Amino acid sequence: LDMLNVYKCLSENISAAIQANGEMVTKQPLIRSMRTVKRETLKLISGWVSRSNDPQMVAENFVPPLLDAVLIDYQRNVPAAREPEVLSTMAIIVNKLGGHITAEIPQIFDAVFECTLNMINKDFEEYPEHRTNFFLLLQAVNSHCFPAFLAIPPAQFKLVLDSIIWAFKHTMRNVADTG
Amino acid sequence: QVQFKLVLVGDGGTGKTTFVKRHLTGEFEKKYVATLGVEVHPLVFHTNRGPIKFNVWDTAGLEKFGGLRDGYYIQAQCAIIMFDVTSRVTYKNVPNWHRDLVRVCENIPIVLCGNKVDIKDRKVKAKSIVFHRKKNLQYYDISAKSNYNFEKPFLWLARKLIGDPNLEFVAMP
Amino acid sequence: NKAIIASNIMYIVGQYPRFLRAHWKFLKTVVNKLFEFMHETHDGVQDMACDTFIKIAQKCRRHFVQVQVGEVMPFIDEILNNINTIICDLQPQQVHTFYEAVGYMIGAQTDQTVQEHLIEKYMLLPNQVWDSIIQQATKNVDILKDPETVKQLGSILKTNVRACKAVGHPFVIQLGRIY
Ligand SMILES: Nc1nc2c(ncn2[C@@H]2O[C@H](COP(=O)(O)OP(=O)(O)OP(=O)(O)O)[C@@H](O)[C@H]2O)c(=O)[nH]1
Ligand SMILES: [Mg+2]
Repeated sequence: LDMLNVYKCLSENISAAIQANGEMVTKQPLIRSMRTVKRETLKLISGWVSRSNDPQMVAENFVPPLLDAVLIDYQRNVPAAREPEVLSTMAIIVNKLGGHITAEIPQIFDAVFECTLNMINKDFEEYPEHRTNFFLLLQAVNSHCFPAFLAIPPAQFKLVLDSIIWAFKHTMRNVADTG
Repeated sequence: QVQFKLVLVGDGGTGKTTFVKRHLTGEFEKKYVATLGVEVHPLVFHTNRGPIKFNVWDTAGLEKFGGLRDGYYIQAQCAIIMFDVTSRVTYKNVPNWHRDLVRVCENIPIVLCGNKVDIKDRKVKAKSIVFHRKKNLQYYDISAKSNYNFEKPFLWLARKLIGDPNLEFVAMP
Repeated sequence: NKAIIASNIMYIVGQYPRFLRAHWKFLKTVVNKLFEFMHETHDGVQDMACDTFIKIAQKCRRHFVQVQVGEVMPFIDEILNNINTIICDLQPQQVHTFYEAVGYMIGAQTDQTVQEHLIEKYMLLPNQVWDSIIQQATKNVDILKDPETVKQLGSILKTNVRACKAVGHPFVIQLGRIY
């Protein structure tokens, strides 16, 4: 719990710094250091759920605090400050928890989906990592939580499928293939 | 300290541009912005036998951004074919690139580079990379993302062009 | 008799958010019924209808700010574009309880940009009175001594206090505008 608090403290410290002085700030000691606490925090979270062996207990205790701490934080971050590893970290947990998380896709996809989509829908170049990861995530949900794609409204579903079209139109081999 | 013309070729996303940038700036480009036609880039290495300059003709891999394709190669003095170990397709087309190139340059020191070794899930096992053998090309495993065997291709070409099997990079002012 | 029964029905439906959160159409039907009961002149009905509505909003806050199946726009919008036609017959205190209820819905929209627009319109009605009283005070400060205008400044503030209790930090955009 505390670890999530500090993660969020740093995540909000970084985004502000960027919002106040542009991407450039990322390129200096303190920020790069704060990025590290975030990234290792994510490694730890995903690194454990992977080797965990009690899906439900994991979905009912270690997942909900992720929502406000890491997801809605990723949402509120300025585009330049959002952590790509947040998406891939989440992708891994979907692969593991599967059906036990199918009911949280609504809550999750809200935060990350649309907001991330708007970062990668202008061209095919900017925010590479965000492209790659985002679709590892979308792949995972579709793969182990398909029922979710039915719960949501036709308007949202469409937005999802057309996102896939968008994937396989990429010139980055990996992104287009995942699509 | 004379120079040489180095033509760099391969499929798209192969990492041709990214490879070149690393050398001059030291930075690593994460984005994929396809090269239109060509982009001559002068590179300099300092050896024990005086400075050496490569005019890198970073050409395009994509078919619609081709350019004066075979037209760029003329007057070349060495080349580098590059493929991506994460995509077999880019290794199966290597023969096509070596083709166009030698039909323009009959005898020039060439190097074959398998880029992207850093990515753990490698789809092109070393066991398969044998094309250089019968065509008498040099080969290396490289990564623009980790500087792995970073300077091998250039060090080797230098050995050949300066006719010295003992040339060594030193980075002396 | 009908009012005593209707209240109990409304009490029961108020105690089972789990059921409301799974059945939007019902939730929708309930909320609208409450909006109708809000012009009921029979004793207590209006207090009943408000209590239930704030209750429900608190417990179902997310369903009002996210688009449901069968809709093309978040329910809040219909509610906000109609605040006056709904609360026109309510008493002062009930109007505050109503504003607090919508405040909770606003607090669900975690997306910065949209929450800000929601907030601006949420406080638009009260703001008019404020802005009005303020410009006149910048011509004659003897107006802030006027019994009626002081009665309004009280109620406006009282409304501002409830909205803040529910909206939370993001409400800063409002406080700053009048601080
Ligand atoms: N993981 C990893 N990625 C790499 C490596 N080298 C290049 N890339 C990525 O692969 C893509 C290759 O981009 P470019 O260098 O422009 O490829 P290119 O050969 O110039 O493509 P064209 O100009 O169209 O012929 C970029 O997104 C790089 O970030 C590598 O060694 N490891
Ligand atoms: Mg290029």
